[PDB]
Amino acid sequence: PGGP
Amino acid sequence: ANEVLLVVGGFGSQQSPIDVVEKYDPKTQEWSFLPSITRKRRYVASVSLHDRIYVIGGYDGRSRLSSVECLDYGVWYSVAPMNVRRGLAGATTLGDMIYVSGGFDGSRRHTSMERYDPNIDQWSMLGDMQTAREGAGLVVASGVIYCLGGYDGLNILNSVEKYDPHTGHWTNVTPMATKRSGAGVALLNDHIYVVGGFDGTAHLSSVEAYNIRTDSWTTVTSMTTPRCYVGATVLRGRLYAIAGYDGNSLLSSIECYDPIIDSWEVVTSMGTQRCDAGVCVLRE
Repeated sequence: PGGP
Repeated sequence: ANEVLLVVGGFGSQQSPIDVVEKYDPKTQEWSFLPSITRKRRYVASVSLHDRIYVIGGYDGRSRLSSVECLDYGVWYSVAPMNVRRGLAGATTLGDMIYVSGGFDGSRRHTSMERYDPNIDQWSMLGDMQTAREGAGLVVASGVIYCLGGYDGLNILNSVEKYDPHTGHWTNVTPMATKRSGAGVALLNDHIYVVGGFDGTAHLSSVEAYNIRTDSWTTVTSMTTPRCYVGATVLRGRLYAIAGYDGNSLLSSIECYDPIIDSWEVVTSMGTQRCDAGVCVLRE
């Protein structure tokens, strides 16, 4: 999570 | 002395895993390409061991990988695969062996850790952690392995586990102040630095450091920019934060934390833009  | 930074794979600006291998020289501030890996791999980990680069698992855009390939520091070649497909696993070296824990196989996040012996080209399963973790790095200090934060499939984690090779067991130590997944981790002057990551809501520029003697965390000066799925390594007594994702775009820069000035400086902005690449140090 929090990725591109 | 004349060590350099190596950065392999990750997620590129074409929105897919890449095979690019680069080295950065902090002294000359020059970058250079090395031979590309064979399979494009994001969510990948790298370690260096006895002038050998290892690229471990990751994800090719189709499946999570247990395969591992090696380069003598050059031509890339395949060695024995891990027992578990692992993307976003932690990886480190200890006593001529590679340890790899956690990760994500496309269905489950792992508690498991396994160990690679180059002398016999085999991976052996070891004791499971207490919490399953993707996005948690591994760091060795004084013969012991630490696994920090990550994501268990439901929550970002601030817990930290410690593996004692003499007991073969995991125990807990004082947790980080911030829940972090995708943070970079490295040991600098007997402190474990955790840089950036993702806390569930925000991409972080914050930094914490763990004093092992006192079992305590303290806040460190924040980086110049948020960085998630960022690598961290120490060279010549300085901490480097490499590439990553600032929540908006992929980054091409490396910044360097110097304890003498207690601040972060950008030392280059000219790498390939990428995140969740693998990083390690080469002794030339």
